[PDB]
Amino acid sequence: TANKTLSRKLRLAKKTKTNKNIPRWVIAKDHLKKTWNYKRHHWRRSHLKL
Amino acid sequence: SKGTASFGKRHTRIHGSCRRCGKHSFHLQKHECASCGYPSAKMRRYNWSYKSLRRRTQGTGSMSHMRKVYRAYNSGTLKANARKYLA
Amino acid sequence: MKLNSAVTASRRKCRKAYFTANAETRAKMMSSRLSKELRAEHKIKTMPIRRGDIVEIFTGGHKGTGKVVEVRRRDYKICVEGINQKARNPEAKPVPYPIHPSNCIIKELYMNGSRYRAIKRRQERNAERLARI
RNA sequence: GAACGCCCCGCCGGCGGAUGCCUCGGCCCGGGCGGCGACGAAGAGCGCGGCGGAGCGCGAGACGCGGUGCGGACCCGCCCGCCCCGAGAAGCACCGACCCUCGAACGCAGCGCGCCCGGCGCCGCCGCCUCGGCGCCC
RNA sequence: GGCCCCGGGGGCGAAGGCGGCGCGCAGGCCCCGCCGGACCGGCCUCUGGUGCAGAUCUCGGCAGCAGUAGCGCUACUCCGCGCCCCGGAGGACUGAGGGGGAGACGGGUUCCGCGGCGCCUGCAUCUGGCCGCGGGUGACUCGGGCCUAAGCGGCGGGUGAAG
RNA sequence: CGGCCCGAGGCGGCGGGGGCGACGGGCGGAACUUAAGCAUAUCAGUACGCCCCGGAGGAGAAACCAACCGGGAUUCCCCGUAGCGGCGAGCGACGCGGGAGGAGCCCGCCCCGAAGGCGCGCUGUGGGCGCCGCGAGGGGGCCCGAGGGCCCCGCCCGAGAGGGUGCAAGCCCCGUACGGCGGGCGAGUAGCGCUGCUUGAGCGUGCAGCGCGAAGGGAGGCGCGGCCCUUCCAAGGCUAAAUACGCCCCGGGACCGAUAGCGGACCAAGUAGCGCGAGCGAACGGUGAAAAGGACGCCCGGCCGCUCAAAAGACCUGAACCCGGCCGGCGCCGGCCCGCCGGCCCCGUCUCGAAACACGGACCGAGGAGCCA
Ligand SMILES: [K+]
Ligand SMILES: [K+]
Ligand SMILES: [K+]
Ligand SMILES: [K+]
Ligand SMILES: [K+]
Ligand SMILES: [K+]
Ligand SMILES: [K+]
Ligand SMILES: [K+]
Ligand SMILES: [K+]
Ligand SMILES: [K+]
Ligand SMILES: [K+]
Ligand SMILES: [K+]
Ligand SMILES: [K+]
Ligand SMILES: [K+]
Ligand SMILES: [K+]
Ligand SMILES: [K+]
Ligand SMILES: [K+]
Ligand SMILES: [K+]
Ligand SMILES: [K+]
Ligand SMILES: [K+]
Ligand SMILES: [K+]
Ligand SMILES: [K+]
Ligand SMILES: [K+]
Ligand SMILES: [K+]
Ligand SMILES: [K+]
Ligand SMILES: [K+]
Ligand SMILES: [K+]
Ligand SMILES: [K+]
Ligand SMILES: [K+]
Ligand SMILES: [K+]
Ligand SMILES: [K+]
Ligand SMILES: [K+]
Ligand SMILES: [K+]
Ligand SMILES: [K+]
Ligand SMILES: [Mg+2]
Ligand SMILES: [Mg+2]
Ligand SMILES: [Mg+2]
Ligand SMILES: [Mg+2]
Ligand SMILES: [Mg+2]
Ligand SMILES: [Mg+2]
Ligand SMILES: [Mg+2]
Ligand SMILES: [Mg+2]
Ligand SMILES: [Mg+2]
Ligand SMILES: [Mg+2]
Ligand SMILES: [Mg+2]
Ligand SMILES: [Mg+2]
Ligand SMILES: [Mg+2]
Ligand SMILES: [Mg+2]
Ligand SMILES: [Mg+2]
Ligand SMILES: [Mg+2]
Ligand SMILES: [Mg+2]
Ligand SMILES: [Mg+2]
Ligand SMILES: [Mg+2]
Ligand SMILES: [Mg+2]
Ligand SMILES: [Mg+2]
Ligand SMILES: [Mg+2]
Ligand SMILES: [Mg+2]
Ligand SMILES: [Mg+2]
Ligand SMILES: [Mg+2]
Ligand SMILES: [Mg+2]
Repeated sequence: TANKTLSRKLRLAKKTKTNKNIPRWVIAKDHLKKTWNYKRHHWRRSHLKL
Repeated sequence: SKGTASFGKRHTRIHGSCRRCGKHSFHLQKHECASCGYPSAKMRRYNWSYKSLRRRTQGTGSMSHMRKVYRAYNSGTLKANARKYLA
Repeated sequence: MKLNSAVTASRRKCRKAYFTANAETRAKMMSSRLSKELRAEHKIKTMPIRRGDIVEIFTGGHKGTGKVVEVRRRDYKICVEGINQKARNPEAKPVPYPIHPSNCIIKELYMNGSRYRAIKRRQERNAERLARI
């Protein structure tokens, strides 16, 4: 909606910011083979209830 | 038309975010939480669901204060501090 | 036979303690025997390995001698100078084959203020035991 | 007839993940312990790393700060930094502080507003200040 | 739990796997060759979550069928190295209750620029609401904050074993 | 106008509120089920809902039990039938006896009256286990990618519990055994009548509502009235121990070994994902001793080949079902060396009777049902 409360805006803002890949130097640093962050989401198939 | 067509009439929010437990369970029209019971002063807890009890309880969070008090008692100096005071 | 009942003799717990050890325990667990020449001079049997010592290797497929360039405490291994993986090119860099400290014997020790004192601390306790016995 | 199909006289390839061996995990019994909170708990939200998503941890002093002891060469990548008879990396134990919003949750509301220039919630006990009554009397 | 005559068999190759002889009425057992790469037992006594073809059994893999059944909204063509993308020229459509221009609710970054084709775009792709990297929403006058509607709370107290 | 009585607003110091899958205390309170039906009964004074503490809690120093040549507060352990009941199905205490542990006291009333905790009080105060640290003792020869292997000779042992280390280690390394620090006696009561629940309690085991309401009283496992005997003093209060238990830490096991064992062995499980919500809830362990994680060259991804004991190359081993290439051939039993002759309906099941036009079953793997008290 274009008319949203600041409290809903802030919780939506955090899901946008943390929706990221693992950095590549972290993959070298921590010696990882699983490289996908499975807590990511995509707007077409998500149901963020926030 | 009680099936697929009826589902296209949904553009409402029944529940929102609770200020106490954080879940998508606060009824916006009754002003009550269906998870923790807010604005009641006590927490909603039922013995007919022990799985619901283990999901949110003591220990599933930080325990930030209780952790420090126990380690001071078990191996720190707190049991000495009571003897000076309780005299 | 063990008598102390606060000490586990369970394989699962012992293996978990070799991993997940803190860093001060891991350093002690990476010890090696002193040579006979240093055993007479310092009156001590083993020492914890350290970056700067000279070691004589046996029992392995990479026998030799050299200085300790690195300590891989997570692996419980040490990299010695001159003991490398057989390389591909004639130019390319060396690659250290990592050695377990118990396959080594120390020939000369790195010395500083703390290492002199910890030796002397350890001789006086070993003389308490030699007076009790 | 050939080919397709089928059997295997044998030699090789696929697809799949059984069997065997392995185990920082479970389960059972026993012994300890029995230690939260208006001095703001349990729980929730948001934020914090030089390059930083998750989880652990921490709170605008934020991936930690100080003090006493101990320890004595490292700090998973790229860098920084430390290096010495003390100059002090990893690690450990106790102690002193910091401690954003919501929550028993405390000026009202839940994100917007006040009264007053310290501040400003409810109940109860003991005292104290200021008072009411054609209660009993003077 | 025991024994296995200088203290049972093992990298001079354990368990398992694939073929092939033998022994036993049989359940089954033993040996050899190849594979594999670290553990395994014969006899006596003890113990049990101890033997599968079926239960419209449970979970996992997977065949024939089979290159089979199948892929509303009038429509594209020529040239540009040319893709359903872009350009120019032509031919058509939606037909002002619009396949147009904008808000409310819901969604939550889908918006923009540059790059790109591993996934997706049930055909293709050089396209893209897909993937990587940077960015982006400015109010005395617009709305929210204020007022009250239908309602909903609160109120010395009242009631109920309490909630 | 002051005092006392009964109230109101404010201020200061102090206390309360919420939290827990156990154990503990107080209330409300089922139905499935069994009776081969079903109402009383049973399940069960249980599930679940509400309230309240603690490290334990509750209970407790006889208005007790008994019938003896007697015991003597409470709790816990061992031991065993009176009775209740459509007298059906079912249900069910206790004393004596043996042990663990053991501990006893107060207020009211009465006497003295402010002697007290003194802005109060004469409507009565006061007295009668965990923290430190040392820590012994093996070589030589064959062999392997690598010696913890094989052969032959020794040492330590208050230490041959065990973990690590390139392959089975007392003597390669950490530990293990042997030790130091802190250390004069209770009234709307007891009892009784009527009614509801509860108990083995049976003409009443315990509780309660309402009506009535004592003075010496209560009890003695069958009611009422009378006489004795035996034994206690209700209607007020405190109290250690022996007993019970999750979370969390510590040790142990004839337990499970990745479809098992917790739902959860995997840097991110009550997670990802699903539901308006209450709530539901997975799957996924293993390269090698060392990342040494793939040289040089040739064609335009492939070939050749490099590391390594080995590709083990995205990973241990790698079965079945099913499939592709090369090579050979055209269902079970029996005889013969071999494609002829002879015999042969689809199993499991219920059923007098199944090849049945009776039902289940495409195929393959792993799991899968008489155990325990
Ligand atoms: K907007
Ligand atoms: K969406
Ligand atoms: K419909
Ligand atoms: K609600
Ligand atoms: K078909
Ligand atoms: K593009
Ligand atoms: K009441
Ligand atoms: K009941
Ligand atoms: K019932
Ligand atoms: K019935
Ligand atoms: K019944
Ligand atoms: K009955
Ligand atoms: K009944
Ligand atoms: K009956
Ligand atoms: K006793
Ligand atoms: K070694
Ligand atoms: K009375
Ligand atoms: K009465
Ligand atoms: K009864
Ligand atoms: K009776
Ligand atoms: K009455
Ligand atoms: K009698
Ligand atoms: K009786
Ligand atoms: K009687
Ligand atoms: K599971
Ligand atoms: K049947
Ligand atoms: K039948
Ligand atoms: K029949
Ligand atoms: K049949
Ligand atoms: K038939
Ligand atoms: K047939
Ligand atoms: K039949
Ligand atoms: K039929
Ligand atoms: K059939
Ligand atoms: Mg309907
Ligand atoms: Mg509504
Ligand atoms: Mg993070
Ligand atoms: Mg507040
Ligand atoms: Mg078993
Ligand atoms: Mg079985
Ligand atoms: Mg089967
Ligand atoms: Mg037209
Ligand atoms: Mg775009
Ligand atoms: Mg396509
Ligand atoms: Mg205006
Ligand atoms: Mg006050
Ligand atoms: Mg039942
Ligand atoms: Mg019945
Ligand atoms: Mg029946
Ligand atoms: Mg019935
Ligand atoms: Mg009963
Ligand atoms: Mg008590
Ligand atoms: Mg009854
Ligand atoms: Mg009491
Ligand atoms: Mg499992
Ligand atoms: Mg393999
Ligand atoms: Mg029948
Ligand atoms: Mg049938
Ligand atoms: Mg069928
Ligand atoms: Mg099976």
